[PDB]
Amino acid sequence: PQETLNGGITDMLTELANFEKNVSQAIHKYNAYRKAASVIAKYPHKIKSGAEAKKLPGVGTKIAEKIDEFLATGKLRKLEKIRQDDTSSSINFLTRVSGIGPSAARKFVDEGIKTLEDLRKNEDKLNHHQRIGLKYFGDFEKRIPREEMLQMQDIVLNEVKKVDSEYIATVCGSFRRGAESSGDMDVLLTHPSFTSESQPKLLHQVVEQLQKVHFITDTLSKGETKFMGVCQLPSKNDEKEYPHRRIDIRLIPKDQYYCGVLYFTGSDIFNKNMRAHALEKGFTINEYTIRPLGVTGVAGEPLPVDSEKDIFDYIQKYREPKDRSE
DNA sequence: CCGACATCGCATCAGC
DNA sequence: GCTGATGCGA
DNA sequence: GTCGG
Ligand code: NA
Ligand code: NA
Repeated sequence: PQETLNGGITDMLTELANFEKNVSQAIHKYNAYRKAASVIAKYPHKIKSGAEAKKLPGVGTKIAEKIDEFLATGKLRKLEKIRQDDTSSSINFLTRVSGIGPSAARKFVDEGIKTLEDLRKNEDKLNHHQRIGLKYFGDFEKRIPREEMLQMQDIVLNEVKKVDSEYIATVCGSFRRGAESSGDMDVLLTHPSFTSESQPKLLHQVVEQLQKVHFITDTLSKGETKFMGVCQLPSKNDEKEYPHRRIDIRLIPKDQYYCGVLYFTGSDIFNKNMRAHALEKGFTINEYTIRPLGVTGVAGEPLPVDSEKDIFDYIQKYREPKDRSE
C-alpha cells in the first residue's frame, strides 16, 4: 500500500480522530476512526466507493458516507468547518504539548490562551510536566534515527551495569523489533533481588547515575517503579547539538520481567494475535503473567517464566523481535 | 438496542 | 492531613 | 463510530 493510494482518506480519518479525542472528548470515537484509518492504510487498492470500504473491519455506515463525500468532492464539509473554527482548532493544537490533554487544552482556550506564545506568557498556569512539554515542543515531535537509539542504548546499558552489574536492562518498543527510527526510548529494568513476592531505590539509583553523567536532563514523573523523562546525547565537538528525547524506564519484578519485555516489544497487532492464540490453547497472557484456565474459565497461579521463549513454549515457536510486526 | 471498546503509574485536584 | 478521583501518557 | 450479544 503506497501513501497516496488512499492517503486522502486516512488523513481525513486521522484528522477526524484527533478532534473526537481532543475537542469532543470521545475516546471511543477517536479509537474507531484510528482503527478505520489503519485497516484502510493496509488495503492494497485505490478505494472507489464507501460501499467498497464498508467491507473492511471497522469501517461502518458513517465512514462509508464520509468516503463517498470525500471521493466526489475532494473534501469533507464538517472537517472544513471544524478546521476553520478558532476555538476547536486551537484546543486540538494545544494538546500537541506533552502534559496538555483535552481537558487542560479546553481550559486554556476558555481563558484566551491559544498558542505556544500564549503558553509562553503564562508559565504560572502550567504544571511541571507541561512546562517541559512546552520547553521541548519541537524536539518531542522529531523521530529518532536508529543510529542515535543505538548510541542512547550504549549509554543506558553501560551506566546501568556500572550501578550494579546484576541489573538486567532491555530497550524494547519498535527499536527492539529493528525499526529504522523511534518516537522515544522505553527501557525495561529488573534485578535478582526484586520479585512480586518481595530495596525500593533500585530505580532511583539508575535514574541518578544517568543524571550524573548528564544523559537524563529533566524529569516528567518518577516513583518506585516508573520513571518518565527527557534525555540527550552528548554534543560531539563544535558539531550541532542533538535534540532532547523522551525516555521512560520501568522497574519490573524479575518473575514478570519477560512477560513485560514481550509486551513492551509488541507490535500491538502481534500482541492481540499472540494473546488470542494463547486463549485458544488455554492460557491467559497479560503484561505481567501467563496463567492457565481453568475448565470454565478460572485462571490459576502465574506460571514460572525465565525468558521470552518460555512464554512461546507454554502455548507452542520463538519468534525473534525482527518478525513481530504481525 | 445498547454496552464494550487497554490499563495502570504518577501527579495533582477535589472532598472531607 | 489523608483518601479517592481525574487527567495524562503510553 | 463500529461491532456484536
Ligand atoms: Na465494515
Ligand atoms: Na498533549
